[PDB]
Amino acid sequence: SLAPEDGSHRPAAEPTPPGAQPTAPGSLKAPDTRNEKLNSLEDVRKGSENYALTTNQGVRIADDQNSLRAGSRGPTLLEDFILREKITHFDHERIPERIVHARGSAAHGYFQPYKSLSDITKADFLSDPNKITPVFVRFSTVQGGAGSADTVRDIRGFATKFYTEEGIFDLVGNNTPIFFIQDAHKFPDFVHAVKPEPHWAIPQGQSAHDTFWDYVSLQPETLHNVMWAMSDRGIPRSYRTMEGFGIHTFRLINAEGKATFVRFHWKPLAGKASLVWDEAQKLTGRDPDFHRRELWEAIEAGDFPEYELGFQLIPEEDEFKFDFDLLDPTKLIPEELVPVQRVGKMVLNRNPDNFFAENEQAAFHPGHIVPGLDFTNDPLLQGRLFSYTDTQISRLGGPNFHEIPINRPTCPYHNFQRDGMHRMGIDTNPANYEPNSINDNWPRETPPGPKRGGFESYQERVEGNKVRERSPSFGEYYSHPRLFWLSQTPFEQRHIVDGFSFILSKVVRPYIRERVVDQLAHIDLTLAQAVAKNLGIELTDDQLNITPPPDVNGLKKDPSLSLYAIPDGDVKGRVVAILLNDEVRSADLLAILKALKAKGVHAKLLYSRMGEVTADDGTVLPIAATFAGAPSLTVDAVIVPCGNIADIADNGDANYYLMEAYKHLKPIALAGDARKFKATIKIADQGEEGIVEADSADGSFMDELLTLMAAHRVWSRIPKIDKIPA
Amino acid sequence: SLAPEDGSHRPAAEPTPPGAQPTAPGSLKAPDTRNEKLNSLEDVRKGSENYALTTNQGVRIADDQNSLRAGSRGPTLLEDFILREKITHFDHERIPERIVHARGSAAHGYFQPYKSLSDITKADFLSDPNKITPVFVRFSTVQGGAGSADTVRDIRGFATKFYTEEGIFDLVGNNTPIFFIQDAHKFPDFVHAVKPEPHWAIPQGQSAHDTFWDYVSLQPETLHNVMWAMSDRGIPRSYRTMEGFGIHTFRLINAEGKATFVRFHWKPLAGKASLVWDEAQKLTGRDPDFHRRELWEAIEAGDFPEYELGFQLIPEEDEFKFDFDLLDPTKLIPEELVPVQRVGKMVLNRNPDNFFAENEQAAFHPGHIVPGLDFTNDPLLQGRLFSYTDTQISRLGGPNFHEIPINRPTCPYHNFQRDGMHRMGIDTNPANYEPNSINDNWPRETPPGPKRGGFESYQERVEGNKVRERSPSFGEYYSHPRLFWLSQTPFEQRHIVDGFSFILSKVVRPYIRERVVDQLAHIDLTLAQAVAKNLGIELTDDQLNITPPPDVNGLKKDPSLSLYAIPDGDVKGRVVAILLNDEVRSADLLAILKALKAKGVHAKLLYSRMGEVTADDGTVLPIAATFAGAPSLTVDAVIVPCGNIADIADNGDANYYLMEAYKHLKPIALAGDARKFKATIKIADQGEEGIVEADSADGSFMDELLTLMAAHRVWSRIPKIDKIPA
Amino acid sequence: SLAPEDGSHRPAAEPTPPGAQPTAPGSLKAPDTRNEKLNSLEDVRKGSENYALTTNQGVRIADDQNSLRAGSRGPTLLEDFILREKITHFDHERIPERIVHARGSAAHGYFQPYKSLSDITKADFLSDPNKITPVFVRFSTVQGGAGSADTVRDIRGFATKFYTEEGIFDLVGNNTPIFFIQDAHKFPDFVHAVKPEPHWAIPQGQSAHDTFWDYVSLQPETLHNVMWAMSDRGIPRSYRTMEGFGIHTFRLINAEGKATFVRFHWKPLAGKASLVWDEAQKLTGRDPDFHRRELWEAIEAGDFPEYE
Amino acid sequence: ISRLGGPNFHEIPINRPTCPYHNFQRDGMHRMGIDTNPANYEPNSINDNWPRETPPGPKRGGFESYQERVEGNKVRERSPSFG
Ligand code: HEM
Ligand code: HEM
Ligand code: HEM
Repeated sequence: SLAPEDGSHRPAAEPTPPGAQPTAPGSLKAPDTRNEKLNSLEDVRKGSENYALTTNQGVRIADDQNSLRAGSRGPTLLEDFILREKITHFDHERIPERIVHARGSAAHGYFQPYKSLSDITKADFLSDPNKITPVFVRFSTVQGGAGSADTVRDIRGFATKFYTEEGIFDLVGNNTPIFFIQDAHKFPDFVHAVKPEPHWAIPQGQSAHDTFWDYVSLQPETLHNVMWAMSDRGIPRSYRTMEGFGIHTFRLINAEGKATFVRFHWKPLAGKASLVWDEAQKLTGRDPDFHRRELWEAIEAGDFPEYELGFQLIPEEDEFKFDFDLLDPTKLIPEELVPVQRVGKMVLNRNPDNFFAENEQAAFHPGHIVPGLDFTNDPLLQGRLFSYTDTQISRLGGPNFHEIPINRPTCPYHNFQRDGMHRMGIDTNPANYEPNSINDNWPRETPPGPKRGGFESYQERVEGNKVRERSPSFGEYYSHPRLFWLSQTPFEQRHIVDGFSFILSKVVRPYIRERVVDQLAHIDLTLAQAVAKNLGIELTDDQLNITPPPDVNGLKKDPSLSLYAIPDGDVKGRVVAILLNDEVRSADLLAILKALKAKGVHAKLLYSRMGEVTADDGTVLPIAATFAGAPSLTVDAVIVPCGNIADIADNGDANYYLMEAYKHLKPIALAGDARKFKATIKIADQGEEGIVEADSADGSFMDELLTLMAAHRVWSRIPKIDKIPA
Repeated sequence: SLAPEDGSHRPAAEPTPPGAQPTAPGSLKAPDTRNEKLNSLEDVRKGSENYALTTNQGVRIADDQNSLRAGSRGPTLLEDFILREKITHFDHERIPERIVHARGSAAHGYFQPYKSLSDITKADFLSDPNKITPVFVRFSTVQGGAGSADTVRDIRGFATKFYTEEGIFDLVGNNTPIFFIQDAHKFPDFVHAVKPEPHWAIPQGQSAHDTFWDYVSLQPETLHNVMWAMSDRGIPRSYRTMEGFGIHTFRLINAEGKATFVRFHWKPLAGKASLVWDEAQKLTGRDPDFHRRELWEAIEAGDFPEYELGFQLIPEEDEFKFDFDLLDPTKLIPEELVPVQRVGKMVLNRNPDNFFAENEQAAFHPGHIVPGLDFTNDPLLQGRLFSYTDTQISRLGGPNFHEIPINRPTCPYHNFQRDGMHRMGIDTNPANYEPNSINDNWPRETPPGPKRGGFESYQERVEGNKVRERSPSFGEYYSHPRLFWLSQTPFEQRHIVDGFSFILSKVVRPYIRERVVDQLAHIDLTLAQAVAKNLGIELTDDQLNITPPPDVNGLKKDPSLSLYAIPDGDVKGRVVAILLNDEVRSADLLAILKALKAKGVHAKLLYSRMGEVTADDGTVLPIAATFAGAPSLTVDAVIVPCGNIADIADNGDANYYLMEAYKHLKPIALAGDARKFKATIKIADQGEEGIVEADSADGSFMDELLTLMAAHRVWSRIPKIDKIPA
Repeated sequence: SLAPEDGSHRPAAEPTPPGAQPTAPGSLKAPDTRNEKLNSLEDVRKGSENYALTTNQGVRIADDQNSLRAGSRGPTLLEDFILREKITHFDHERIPERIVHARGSAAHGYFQPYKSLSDITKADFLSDPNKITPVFVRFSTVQGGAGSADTVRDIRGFATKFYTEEGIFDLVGNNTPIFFIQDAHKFPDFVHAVKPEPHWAIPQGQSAHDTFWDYVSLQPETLHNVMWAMSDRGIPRSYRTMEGFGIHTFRLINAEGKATFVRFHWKPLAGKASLVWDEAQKLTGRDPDFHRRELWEAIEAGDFPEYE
Repeated sequence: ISRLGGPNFHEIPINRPTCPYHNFQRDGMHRMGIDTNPANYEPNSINDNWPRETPPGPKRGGFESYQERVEGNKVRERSPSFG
């Protein structure tokens, strides 16, 4: 038998910290985590243990190692149906990846409201706090292929499928509150410009190329989302630590028929946190699956991703009360003007069993609404409603994609639609049309109503000529980018400048760089000059003279637009690298591990080889990874306990570990003779804010380090990192 | 509520004769008819009564009569996701039809062996007479599309899927015991020659065109199956009244590893019966769905199609004992040489619920065998094994077609195949490869053995060089055609001559007709002369002198090759037209209807209009159809009861009804004054064989009519019909 | 050589009456008949005479009569790439038929206006009586599949693709001047009710069944087109002898921007003529390809279908 | 067949031979080539059997497999020489 005697092949079916066990299909890892959607998938889950290997026709296979041949050195025979079924299935495994958002990672969970919303919406899923709705959520990047890296600079997708009692609602959002373009007719142009260029299909997962910046320079409506992408919002630490937005204004409709405009928000209960660029880019090379891994291992540990759903609500009479058009998806609604009302909480608590069957095949579409919601005339939303139904026809093979298990509603569905490729449902209705007498008109229409009623559009007044024309109210491009800029902390503004500077340096045609700097000068001169200086460009007098755009309804900043201005840090689910030596001070390691456990912070024990080392008191410590195998890129903070520090003092890899973490603004803590490493990061004898140092690891050394971790990164260190060659 | 208040819209859920009630889905017509496969389809059967109409996402629809528009006379809006989901699904309802056998009709049933065959085969489904195997059978024509007519002249397909406990076994046969060609490499040539011609796509459902006979004239191997297609075997009365054959020699393998050669047969328990050509061709116009309809209505009546499986068995030591090669699919094995041993019984006892989902998506493939069976080197079989797997990947949309509910095994299936379009099964196995340790190598290979073993091929010796070469043993083309011809009755030989004569008359290029006639002269000079005379062709002295091919192992005829030489008539399930008048003798009608009921023979009451007529004694007679609506083509015999004959005596439709029935050799019975119709069909005063006549329908009138019905048709009338203008 | 000595295997490349010669591909039957669209298809026309038989990769085949096997009575070998290519292509011949109007018959031709219509429309194809526009036209039935019969009782389609200098215009019409239903939302209902019923897939090519009349009886907007279908309009003699209509009101827009409402009509220059029902129905059995054949043969004879 | 959408992938321009190709195969999704041969089968007489098979030869001949000797039983077995 091939499994090891000791049973160490099999992960424990209990939550465990990252790296402690091999990861596993969600139903094997967490068999008692259930919701109505996960339970309904039971009819299609297939096991394996104790079953005979068969063909797809149920024929048991005797020899799965050899083709059938004429003699054991002879030709393969065409009658080998076993070989050919197995190779045919393999030959046809792939399906088209998504046209955008092809790279994505997904989990099961549930949603529950905090109170009934029946005064604003008759949506059944929001009617009662004890109504639990299963969800399936997929997070994604935008530009790269399904095989591209996770920690690129990109917008991120945040798509949620609610399996409600009155239908599937998909909330298909992103991690920034606006889009790049105004009208869906432009989407193939913008997407072509950002995707790999058509001659040579370079670059992957990057906007750092001429075509993108050509389009941006000629389409200033893109400048607002460009500012977000260039900020640290473009490189989140985790899907758990980014915001989500629906972007468009939609409508809530109550049982009285009153419409309220809404924009949707997701607020991360782990707080907001992003990488820095150098770290992000390096992480695409050292772990291109970092975000997929982080999400799966968080759920396996019980560090469930949690988000609060939020609504910005604007009465119908206030449609024209702002400086910008509510229908314009390049404009955000500042939370200073319209606060976010917190409406419920979503928890993602179970990984899929099979990536392909549940994540790759999942189909989300913003036109999947339910009674109690309605659309608006936002012209980007309007065109999206067409695109998602259409693309699913080729990507998923035909018009029965709703019968793919992950996409099936959990509520009833009955109608007169029939056939299509890979039809699963076998209809018994004598009628396949209505009106019909032969089945007494079943299934029947249902009038709209306050609950379980049929869908009826809000009777919005339409008045105008049939025109292909952009609303003049959408023609203002610079005041939102300026508001976002002025709402950033000084360090966030510096990262924006550096984002633009690094990227535009990779544009080959210099006039495109100059055209973009000209657009920046319409937003903010300080920004425009700081980017220009890095590109060797000089602003003209005309450019130094452009009048700033106006404030937004009297606002010259909104701190809700910054990642870091208002503290919201949570250390639960973060990870620290502990750099070991061959006789660790065991009292340091006890203290550290204890303090980390108390806050839900994981640790990884690192050394120069695998296996184990022995602590001063004889404790055997198991090594998780090498210095070079689990780089500082992958952790939040680094601790070096006392002991035989000469063992690692001259280890290039250990030195570099600390140089890299320092450069990336991560908290570092040094105990006892570990303080010899201060030399490598150039720290004055008297200490520096963000380096924790003491004679040993006592309770106070840990409180200080965990305080640095709650603030995420040590922004005050930025002017000091220039001198470190890392 | 649109249903009539009397509930007449819904058919009774109990057996009823053809036409008595509207037809229905099999689970609503016969809910208590169950088998293991029909029970396993419960998970995908969808009802309808009492359910709300929804989108495929489960959203209730309020108004399924209107698109969303800006104003009730305004333009339709892109945001109507309900209109677009409904039209998108409709727009994608069609899938490719089968490349051959596109037109076919199917039903569910079950099979049981009469005794255990474990001495000759370890096949589980043949191991125990109390083992019931569910089946799904599809009957088909070969050339025409899925919308072509049923009663064309063509070979028929007879495909049976056995859902066994050790795997699906598909026995994919035809209604003749040989095929047209020897090696699969020719199959696209042959099928292209018989299909509609490629410039204009004509003719549908017919071999009566130049390309077919061009290929035949140049490929004498085809002549044997051509003889059968030109005979009345090419125009079966019903799928219930044709034979089936697997054509190829296969092997049975027993638990001791002994191989026995086998050819598969199905014998129709209802007997063998065919139409005549003019009737068949007329019926393609008046009811192009006649065989589909007859199959479905026989099942709803309780007249279940029954067939007996039988095997012709030949020991391995006797492979070379015949004048023909066992591996040559253009050669039959005469039952006089190798008798068919009865093996078991198949009953088809339930119709599908949804034709598309179950019939159209069904996939049969002769490579689907189970342990206990194996292949031989028949070069036509060997190529089929490649084709069915391949075609199904495009027809059914991908490699997961075994997950379509009709195709699923009822036994366990587990393996390491993953993904593909339309993937339903969600695999939870940690491993997707073997050998593996992480799942202790499950699912595991199973050694071969007497029961529940893995499949291993019979270790047949192969010896020879890699060649593209036809075996010289296959190089004989005329002896089997001659054996078939000499085995037919004189009236069957007349119909074969008429078959060739009518069909070659449609070949436009006369030299092709002359080439076919020359091939006939190598089969039998009497056949060749009779066909030449009809075509205005004179055989040359050379042709008159071709020597006949040899007898087949000493045989000069085998009566098992004729439809009619050995009586096997069965009247149950047949149908008689009764031509009413406005004052029917009610005592005639009582005697006629009860005698037919007692033998399971159906009746259809016909008149010149719909509604009712009233018999001499006041009995109200409900009319099934008019004389034009339900022509004689659709019944087996015609009865005219006494009454007011002058009512119908001058009705051109009634007279022509009898003229057509008479021409087509059907029994006709005339009571009382109905004898006045003797002048219409030119019957002598003292009467003639095949016309039943009496003063009333009492005494022996119905027994005499039923005796004629058991003989099927009045062959003795053939020389009398040439004169009547019908 | 397999052809007969006298050359009678090959139809004359001149106009001939129906039945005088075997029918043939248009470019072989009428090589001097050309238009801009027929010429443009030259890049993809493939001949055959004097060429070697090859795989799709251009490899010449020596023996197209046999699979590769180990001995001449032995098993077929997986390395036979010639057999597998030929059988792969055959196995993948079919594509889905059209959801409606799956049975149809088509020909090439040309159009030209009698006079410029520039007062009412700027459409370039209507701008000059001497500017000829190629067309491709398909006629069809509605309900039956691609292999159903021609002379059923049904509405007929009349679809014309005009290959204009300013883009393709498709006029996709039928042979009666109205449709059965008012709103496209109901089309899948109406089509389902007319098509073969879902349990047993019967009847083909026929509205003579319960579901269709159930729908009609509950949707009186259907009655107009039902009248046309029940008249001898439902059974035309030929596609040359029926009317065509676009059904919907469309607009014409001239250079000054003026809109005029328009309905489109085709008038058959051969006249209007239909079968009688007993004839139509028997002809579905004796020649289910009657209209397809009659159209192709009229064109081979020089009796070109003409419409106004 | 599934990656490139059907059996006519040799007609996608990059995959096309530059040398002649002619046979009796027809149809399939995405069919570009418009065949004018009156026959779509062989042997035929109606187009004098063209396009025709070609015997093997030193240049420009038909493909024939090398006539390697095959001898053994039908087995699913690795050759011991591979172990
Ligand atoms: C506010 C603007 C938009 C946002 C927030 C948005 C968000 C997303 C997200 C999150 C996904 C990935 C869903 C998944 O995980 O499977 C997605 C996929 C997609 N988006 Fe959008 N998108 C926007 C605009 C558009 C526009 C204007 C179009 C086209 C008109 C479009 C067409 C698509 C298509 C074709 C896919 C692939 C869907 C699939 O294959 O199932 N997107 N988008
Ligand atoms: C003894 C000779 C043969 C018999 C008895 C036979 C019988 C049949 C039958 C009954 C069907 C229809 C199964 C159904 O109802 O779905 C069928 C379909 C098929 N046949 Fe065969 N056949 C023969 C030879 C061949 C050969 C030589 C090839 C190709 C090498 C072939 C390729 C096909 C294909 C592609 C289909 C359609 C299968 C599908 O789409 O699922 N047939 N044949
Ligand atoms: C005025 C009413 C209509 C007329 C005159 C009409 C006419 C036709 C004709 C002549 C064709 C066949 C074109 C060809 O030869 O390939 C066709 C195909 C079709 N029709 Fe319409 N039709 C009408 C209404 C509709 C409606 C309301 C819909 C759906 C909303 C529709 C959907 C289709 C579809 C899906 C096809 C198949 C087209 C293809 O596969 O290329 N038809 N129709």
